[PDB]
Amino acid sequence: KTRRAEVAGGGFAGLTAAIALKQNGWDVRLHEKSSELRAFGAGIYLWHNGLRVLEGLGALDDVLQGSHTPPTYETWMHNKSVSKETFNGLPWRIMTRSHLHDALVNRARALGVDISVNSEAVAADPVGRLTLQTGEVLEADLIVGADGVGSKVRDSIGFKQDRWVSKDGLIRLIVPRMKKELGHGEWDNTIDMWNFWPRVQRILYSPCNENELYLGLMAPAADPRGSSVPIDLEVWVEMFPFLEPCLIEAAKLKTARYDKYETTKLDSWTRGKVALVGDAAHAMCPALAQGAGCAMVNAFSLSQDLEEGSSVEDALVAWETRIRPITDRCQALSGDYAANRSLSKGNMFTPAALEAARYDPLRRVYSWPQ
Amino acid sequence: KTRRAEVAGGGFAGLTAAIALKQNGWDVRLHEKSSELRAFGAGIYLWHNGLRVLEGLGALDDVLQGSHTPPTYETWMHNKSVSKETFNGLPWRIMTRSHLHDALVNRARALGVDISVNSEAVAADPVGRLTLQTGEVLEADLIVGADGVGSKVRDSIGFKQDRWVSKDGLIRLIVPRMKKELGHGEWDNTIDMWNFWPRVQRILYSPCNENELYLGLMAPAADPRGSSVPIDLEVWVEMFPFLEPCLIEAAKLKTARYDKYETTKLDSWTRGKVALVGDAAHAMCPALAQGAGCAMVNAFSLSQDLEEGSSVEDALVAWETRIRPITDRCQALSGDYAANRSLSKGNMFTPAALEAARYDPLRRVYSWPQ
Amino acid sequence: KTRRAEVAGGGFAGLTAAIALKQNGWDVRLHEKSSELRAFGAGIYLWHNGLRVLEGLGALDDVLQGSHTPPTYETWMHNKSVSKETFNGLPWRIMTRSHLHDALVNRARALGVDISVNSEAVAADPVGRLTLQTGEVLEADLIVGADGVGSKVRDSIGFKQDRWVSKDGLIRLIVPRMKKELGHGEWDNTIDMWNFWPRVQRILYSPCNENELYLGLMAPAADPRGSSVPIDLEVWVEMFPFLEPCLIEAAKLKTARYDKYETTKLDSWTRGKVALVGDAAHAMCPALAQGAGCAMVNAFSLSQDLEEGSSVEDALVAWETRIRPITDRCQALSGDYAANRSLSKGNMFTPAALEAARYDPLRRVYSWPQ
Amino acid sequence: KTRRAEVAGGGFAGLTAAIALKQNGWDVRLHEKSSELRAFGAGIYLWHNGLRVLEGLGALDDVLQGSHTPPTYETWMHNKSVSKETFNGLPWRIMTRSHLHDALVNRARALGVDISVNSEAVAADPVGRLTLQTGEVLEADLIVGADGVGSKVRDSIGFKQDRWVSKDGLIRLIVPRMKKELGHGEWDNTIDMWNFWPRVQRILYSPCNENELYLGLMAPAADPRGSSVPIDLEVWVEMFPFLEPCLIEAAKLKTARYDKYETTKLDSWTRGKVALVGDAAHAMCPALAQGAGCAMVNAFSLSQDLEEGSSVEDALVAWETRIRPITDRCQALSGDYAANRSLSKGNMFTPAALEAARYDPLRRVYSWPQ
Ligand SMILES: Cc1cc2nc3c(=O)[nH]c(=O)nc-3n(C[C@H](O)[C@H](O)[C@H](O)COP(=O)(O)OP(=O)(O)OC[C@H]3O[C@@H](n4cnc5c(N)ncnc54)[C@H](O)[C@@H]3O)c2cc1C
Ligand SMILES: Cc1cc2nc3c(=O)[nH]c(=O)nc-3n(C[C@H](O)[C@H](O)[C@H](O)COP(=O)(O)OP(=O)(O)OC[C@H]3O[C@@H](n4cnc5c(N)ncnc54)[C@H](O)[C@@H]3O)c2cc1C
Ligand SMILES: Cc1cc2nc3c(=O)[nH]c(=O)nc-3n(C[C@H](O)[C@H](O)[C@H](O)COP(=O)(O)OP(=O)(O)OC[C@H]3O[C@@H](n4cnc5c(N)ncnc54)[C@H](O)[C@@H]3O)c2cc1C
Ligand SMILES: Cc1cc2nc3c(=O)[nH]c(=O)nc-3n(C[C@H](O)[C@H](O)[C@H](O)COP(=O)(O)OP(=O)(O)OC[C@H]3O[C@@H](n4cnc5c(N)ncnc54)[C@H](O)[C@@H]3O)c2cc1C
Repeated sequence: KTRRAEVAGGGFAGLTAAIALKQNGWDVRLHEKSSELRAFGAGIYLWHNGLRVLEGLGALDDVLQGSHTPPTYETWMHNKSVSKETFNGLPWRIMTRSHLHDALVNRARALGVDISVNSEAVAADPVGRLTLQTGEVLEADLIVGADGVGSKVRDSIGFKQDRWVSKDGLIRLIVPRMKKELGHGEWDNTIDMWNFWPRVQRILYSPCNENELYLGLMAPAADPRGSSVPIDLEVWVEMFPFLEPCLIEAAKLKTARYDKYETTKLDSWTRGKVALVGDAAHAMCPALAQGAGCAMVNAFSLSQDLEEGSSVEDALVAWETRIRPITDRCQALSGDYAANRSLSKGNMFTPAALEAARYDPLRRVYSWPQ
Repeated sequence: KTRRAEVAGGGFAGLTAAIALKQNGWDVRLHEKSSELRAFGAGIYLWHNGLRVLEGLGALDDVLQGSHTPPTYETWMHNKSVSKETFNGLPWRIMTRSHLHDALVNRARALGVDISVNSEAVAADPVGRLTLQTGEVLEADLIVGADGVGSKVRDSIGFKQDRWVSKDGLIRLIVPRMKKELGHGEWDNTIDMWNFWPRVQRILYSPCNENELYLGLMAPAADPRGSSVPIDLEVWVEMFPFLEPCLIEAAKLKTARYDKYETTKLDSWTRGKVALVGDAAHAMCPALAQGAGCAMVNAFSLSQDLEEGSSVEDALVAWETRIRPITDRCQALSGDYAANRSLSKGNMFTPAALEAARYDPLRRVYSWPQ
Repeated sequence: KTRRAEVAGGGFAGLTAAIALKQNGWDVRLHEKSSELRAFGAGIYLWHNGLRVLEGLGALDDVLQGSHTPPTYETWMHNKSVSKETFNGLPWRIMTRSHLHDALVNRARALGVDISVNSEAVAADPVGRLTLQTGEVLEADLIVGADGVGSKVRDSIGFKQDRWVSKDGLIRLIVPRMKKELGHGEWDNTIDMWNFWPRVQRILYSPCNENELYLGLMAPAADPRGSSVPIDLEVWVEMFPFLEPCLIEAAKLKTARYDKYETTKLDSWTRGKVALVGDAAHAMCPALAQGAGCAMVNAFSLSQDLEEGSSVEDALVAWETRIRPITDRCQALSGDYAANRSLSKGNMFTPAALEAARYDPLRRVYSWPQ
Repeated sequence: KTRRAEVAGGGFAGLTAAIALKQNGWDVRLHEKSSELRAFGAGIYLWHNGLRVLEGLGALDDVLQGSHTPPTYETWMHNKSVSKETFNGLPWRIMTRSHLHDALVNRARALGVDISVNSEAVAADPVGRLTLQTGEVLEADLIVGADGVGSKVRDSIGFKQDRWVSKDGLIRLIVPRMKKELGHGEWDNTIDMWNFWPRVQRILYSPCNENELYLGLMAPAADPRGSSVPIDLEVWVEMFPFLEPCLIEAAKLKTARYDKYETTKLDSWTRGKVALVGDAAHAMCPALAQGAGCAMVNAFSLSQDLEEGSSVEDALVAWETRIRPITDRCQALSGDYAANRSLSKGNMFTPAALEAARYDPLRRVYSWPQ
């Protein structure tokens, strides 16, 4: 009859998969383990590739309204501007995580995607059986493992993998823009503010709209003050005095967390009727701001390959073969950028760095040449 | 049988119409009066609306490759920077006219649009008859008058109209970028360089790619030196000394022309099976850089309305009703900006000014909110 | 016995003469027509030449304390910075008129210069007789006519002369610095802010110290709004919006005057025992800011020539021959700068323009080479 | 009869002493150990205090002609401008060492100071006997020990002292300005270019005139590349790429030396008829650029105290009591600035830092208030 998909995970990968499948006439249920649908991480960047996914999902309008494209992506080293990049017109956007989340959830609900909260996938069978923590066993023609770095859809089946959790991380927050209080400057810009002296402290400054500012405060875990939550106001104001008004607001946040970086890589993304998408398959370093971009492109591309009249099993194999190398290359380059601190030099959004961003999943070609 | 369209005019409107119709399965012939297909005017700006038309035409890739999006659209008054605008991420692009022309011609030929040069439409009959200067009479289900401000498709039928040719104009040229020679600055920007003192002289500085620069040199016709062709090098270097390397190259051009501004407005754009598109119907002041944008949106939109299963006559009426107000408003605002010299103030690409640019003809909604 | 000098006028020329003579052992009385000692004109610039006079007068310490040397002398045309000049280290200073006045008066009193207020010289006899408006006739070995452009010491004797009072002028005021309120900029600079468009309005911005700002607001007399006192706040804020906080304070001043420019030139500066100094002899255009500088150098130089053991009559002739050409050249060049609006171009403090400033009256050589 | 002075040392202290004494009618001979009169160290800064000494010596004109006052004293940290200081008009000047040397030598010769080269003082007797390495014993009313950090006039007598030679130092050179090749910037400025990351390397950039640039390249002795002579071009270009044209010229200099810092401090500067001046008495860290300034003020002040009608012995005691505290304070503060790297912060030419510079030795008061 009507093809049935069960999607595990209510993040950006899972919502993208669910919407894309529902648009193509699948009956879709999405399962979120948490008690409510929420997106963590404060803010997020999307690029052309991700914006094209949103267009394909019919969720672009709600995203662009109330989000921001900075006039330029600027990099500082020790308070000296070292580069300003605009990517030869390649579209990009900054927004709060909740803003993107809301657009996707609203679109899924409008389409009639069934959503279950407090519903955790704990086992998946490649023949198309999904077991929830409740003991309910669902039969489906497709099972999507969009359940994050700790994917149980993945681990119940067994996928050869390398995972890494870093010792280091960052504190991500949303604070008021305080634009007037920042005084003279280019405060609508993205500004990646690097320092190695007198200490290793960095802030990625990311306006989301006229009201909200996304800050990432990065210091090594071995730095007891820089890695402290709620933030140690003094050590941040000392090295970023021009952001004092915003940092004062940041210091009020008792919910602040020092989140560590984490990566996953698998030899394969499929097993029978099961496809792994997003961080379940390819969590990467955030240097190129493509973790969700690739997750969304991959989820959308999955729906495309399922429209070819092949068996689900064959479509899934074809899907990975077609789409995975863009992600493998992006993940590898992101990890290398992170390790070499490449972004600190500025002008590092090269044609190769922008490969993932340049991909248009709708037409399946690369656009916005560099 | 197969629906037949005859298109008069090989400009951007005519090529857009021809491609769009051919993609929808029309048999299409395009007639260009001139001995060869060529686009005059040196350079051109397109925005989101026009870029979306190109996407819809399958001609976007060839356009983006080898064209330019400046990091910002900057305005100067008396050499003082008064604004820098990036339109909240709204896509835009600068290119040579030949670059856009070539992309459209190549796409039309790839699709099998028949093209006749030295073929001038001199009379059109609303019942679907087109007479060429050769005396050949063609029967068609649709006749597109894309034959410019002096449209004979229009005037052979008789459309109530207001036309205006200004006394004033400008000299448009392509010269080498000479980027190194320009020294320190932001020479990838669009820079609209206004002056009223010591004389009324203005240059719109518009990089097209890494090799080619589009310059518009604007001075009143009453100024014998500023309006002179080939350019009077001294009076331009005097007020724009920072562009001397480029102006020296400009002064070599014996083909330079002082072209006067011209507008057309009609009470109606249709008569039976005849539709008027582009400058034939709505030539406007270039302040908002939307003359071709609107022409292309209108031509593309025409093809859309012809896919509704209506008679051609009814589709044409529906087309104008649907699409004309965007153009009427843009034309009116452009004319008002020109007359009031509004752009000289900077920060004048307001939400209202950007209305046409914001329109997405593919989805028929407004995007890129301001 | 002790040589007796009577000095007419309590301006900078008269006070300089009185101090310089008293230091050399003259008995000196100074006569000021006005009811009190006061200096009008809001603020004033001095340069190396004038500062050296102050040193020679023992009045330099009180002047430098509480006055200002800007980091640079900056010129704007239509809000674009066209030059920044620092004169190769040549000393200069800005102060309120009252500040300079007070230093000179205090020094004169410390030395025992007799000062009479409400004492107007109405006739001077070259044999050494001075008649006051009171009818008192004083005998002296030297009479100094330091009584301004309308000198009665001069006109009672009869000196061939050319005088000119311009139709145009300016409004000079002292207002609070409002430095914080001016926001980002270089607000300790001298900034000469020229415009010809949209109207002829100019402000010379001249900080005097951390508290007081000297403004000169210049517009043609034919401009009813720009030349209005108290100032027409709107027309000044319109063209100088960045000075709004200071202009708001300026608009409160009910004492503001539109003062017209005035020049004097004489074929000779001496007659018997009478010497004319300052505006009585050589009032000039203020372009080079040397009116008082030359007056002070000339007054000081007069005292020098009187130490040569010559008759007073011979010393006076020698004095004019020695010192007058520096003033003649400065006056001529200042007038030419004013008429040609030369300062509007920036970088016009050339070696020739700075000749007067470069003169050291103490050592009688030119210093601070350019 | 005529008072006789013998001066040991042909540096700035010795020449200043010799000129000042000769002007007051002393018979003066100066003894320089080296085979010729020469000044080492590439370039030098003087301030108001030193410029006033030059005025008092009649050597100011030859110094100002062909030397430079930068528009501002600028400080960079990691290529970010952190301060621009102009010292509220306090006069200052940069020149090559040879330029200052030549002015002083020419003045000494014009006055008839006797100069002996290859003449080394090896012993001084407080009763007024000077023994040269030749075995010649000279009798004098005054012996000036201006013979540098290794003063034998000092050490032959025995003065309790603390001396320190640092392990660290710098490479001082004169190179062509290469102003055009430096491109856009403020290349007439003094720019103190600090870095601690990626390595400790600093350049003090000091224009001397339109032709000559004084560079100080500072790196720790423990850095084998940064401290290398002739300069290791690559490691300097890497951290100061904007100076590449000048550094290329610097790398040609086979005479370049890595000179270590050195200080001296004594409990007393006098013994009978012997006075110690300059580095013989008070060599200091160069942070405040006052080593020669203080030497010159002290030498000039010595001549002043010898005009009081006291015995030479009493005049010398009075001299030290009067003048030494300015030097003690300057030396102490300079050393503290050096150790704390205070100048790296910018805005450190405070009123206290500028105390020595503010002293006017001619009038014996402090001028140019801050
Ligand atoms: C610091 C940082 C900055 C980043 N910045 C960007 C950026 O700017 N742009 C960008 O594109 N990407 C960015 N990323 C990466 C991006 O956050 C992720 O790649 C993306 O959120 C992955 O989404 P997902 O849906 O695969 O997984 P997740 O977001 O982890 O979502 C899975 C959802 O899984 C639910 N769940 C888990 N287990 C189960 C289960 N067993 N059953 C049912 N539900 C389950 C999880 O609770 C959750 O609701 C960044 C990442 C980090 C760490
Ligand atoms: C100075 C200036 C700057 C501009 N800048 C921009 C800009 O930046 N961006 C933008 O979008 N627009 C811009 N425009 C407007 C843009 O140039 C026009 O709106 C656009 O080129 C109109 O195209 P069209 O096809 O309608 O007409 P045309 O370009 O005039 O083309 C019609 C073609 O008609 C052929 N022809 C004429 N008569 C016949 C006939 N009887 N039979 C067959 N063929 C015929 C003409 O020869 C020609 O080949 C600008 C205009 C001006 C004047
Ligand atoms: C707009 C403007 C800006 C200027 N800016 C500068 C500047 O920046 N730097 C600079 O150096 N110069 C400047 N000047 C010029 C400077 O103001 C004059 O040259 C200077 O004040 C002349 O001084 P004085 O003593 O000769 O005459 P005055 O200042 O006119 O003084 C004479 C004194 O004469 C008293 N008096 C008059 N008649 C008699 C009498 N019969 N008997 C007794 N007393 C009498 C007058 O009342 C008064 O008290 C400027 C001038 C103008 C107009
Ligand atoms: C890196 C550096 C930068 C500096 N920058 C500045 C600056 O910008 N401004 C400033 O004011 N100061 C500066 N100084 C300090 C300044 O260089 C010295 O304080 C000054 O040159 C000391 O001069 P002097 O005459 O006392 O001694 P010296 O310059 O050492 O001269 C004494 C002369 O002594 C001769 N001599 C030695 N022994 C005998 C003898 N026994 N008999 C006869 N002759 C003898 C020496 O050969 C020489 O000719 C700087 C110093 C250093 C190290």
